[PDB]
Amino acid sequence: ADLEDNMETLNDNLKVIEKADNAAQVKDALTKMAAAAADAWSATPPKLEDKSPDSPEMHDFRHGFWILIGQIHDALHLANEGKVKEAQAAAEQLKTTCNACHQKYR
Amino acid sequence: ADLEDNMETLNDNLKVIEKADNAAQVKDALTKMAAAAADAWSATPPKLEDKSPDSPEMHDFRHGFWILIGQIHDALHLANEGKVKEAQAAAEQLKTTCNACHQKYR
Ligand code: HEM
Ligand code: HEM
Repeated sequence: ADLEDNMETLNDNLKVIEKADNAAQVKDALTKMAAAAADAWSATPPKLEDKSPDSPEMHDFRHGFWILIGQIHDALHLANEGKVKEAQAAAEQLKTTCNACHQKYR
Repeated sequence: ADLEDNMETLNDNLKVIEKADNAAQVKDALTKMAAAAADAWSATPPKLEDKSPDSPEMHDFRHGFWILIGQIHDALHLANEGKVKEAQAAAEQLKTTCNACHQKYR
């Protein structure tokens, strides 16, 4: 999928997690988030189209997804273990990663 | 996929990395490893079929995959950044995670 589709998937599923009741709902949403972030990892955003794949900006951009995917994975681990509230807390904190990349590159 | 299929994917792609020449080869192999490890995360192995999903053994088993996925992810980052030799060194070291789980549960 393209960047915008992956980002909508990320956003929709974050909302699902916030209001989820059980571990199955949270696990599913984070699983979809992991796939969407992985798909987006390789993408070149509009604001960086004129930059080289090896530019400081693109290294920074890809590093943001590496951070995000690690956070999603750790949240998913908690969901796997039935730790609903704590996974929801992890999902809340990773918004900082969403925000930080948007700040620079959206 | 079942455990055996995911493990074959894990094994075959590790061999690919070992003898890879460029970053594209390593990135592709690690991407496939990530998917296979994620798919195997929820699996109940033959030796643990009589155990509860909340048993100490299944907690230990799932934790091994959490570790492996994080290691694959970190290697994949290196591969994405064109760091071939260093990604290959990362793939070498995670064999310890493969071996440790097999030691107990294979
Ligand atoms: C789970 C965390 C994140 C959420 C919930 C999120 C959400 C969104 C949303 C709702 C949009 C609006 C565009 C659309 O989807 O139609 C967007 C755009 C964008 N996001 Fe994210 N985002 C997240 C993380 C990230 C990260 C980590 C990066 C970079 C490493 C990133 C880079 C971008 C860029 C460059 C755009 C603008 C795309 C365009 O204008 O075509 N996002 N994001
Ligand atoms: C990159 C690391 C790994 C590699 C290369 C690897 C490789 C393999 C291979 C080749 C097999 C034999 C499959 C077959 O042909 O029947 C196997 C089996 C198995 N592995 Fe792994 N493995 C890895 C990681 C892990 C981890 C981390 C765990 C535990 C958390 C694990 C648990 C098992 C189990 C339970 C079996 C037996 C499956 C069955 O009998 O159905 N493996 N592995």
